[PDB]
Amino acid sequence: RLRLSVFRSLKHIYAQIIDDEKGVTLVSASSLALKLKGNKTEVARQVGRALAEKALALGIKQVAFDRGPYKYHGRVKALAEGAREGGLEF
Repeated sequence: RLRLSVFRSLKHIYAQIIDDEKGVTLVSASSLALKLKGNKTEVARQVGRALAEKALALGIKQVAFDRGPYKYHGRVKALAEGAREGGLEF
């Protein structure tokens, strides 16, 4: 039941794939983190694919999306496809 949590401040896109069985953060990917400092939604996918590629490395297939105060915006979108296109299903 790994719970997914995507954070976005302004120009920083992040996704934290935690374990919702035992509070355990396993994977965390970010566009501005790895190196890519261009757009936020443009790479957002590529960020979700690397994330989903990460989380996947653990075997995280389905996730619990409970970002919280995060309205379905662009980032979470392109990022969510990445994460969902890569392997995660939340």
